[PDB]
Amino acid sequence: HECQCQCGSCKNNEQCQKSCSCPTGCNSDDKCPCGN
Ligand SMILES: [Cu+]
Ligand SMILES: [Cu+]
Ligand SMILES: [Cu+]
Ligand SMILES: [Cu+]
Ligand SMILES: [Cu+]
Ligand SMILES: [Cu+]
Ligand SMILES: [Cu+]
Ligand SMILES: [Cu+]
Repeated sequence: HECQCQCGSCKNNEQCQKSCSCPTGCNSDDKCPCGN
């Protein structure tokens, strides 16, 4: 999905901007699954 994360790993990360698997509201790296 379109990426609307505010975590450090994803915010302005071009790799997952249009291919993000995170839960909505994924705002913390500690619980971020992106690219798992
Ligand atoms: Cu995302
Ligand atoms: Cu991401
Ligand atoms: Cu993330
Ligand atoms: Cu992302
Ligand atoms: Cu993601
Ligand atoms: Cu994310
Ligand atoms: Cu996130
Ligand atoms: Cu995430």
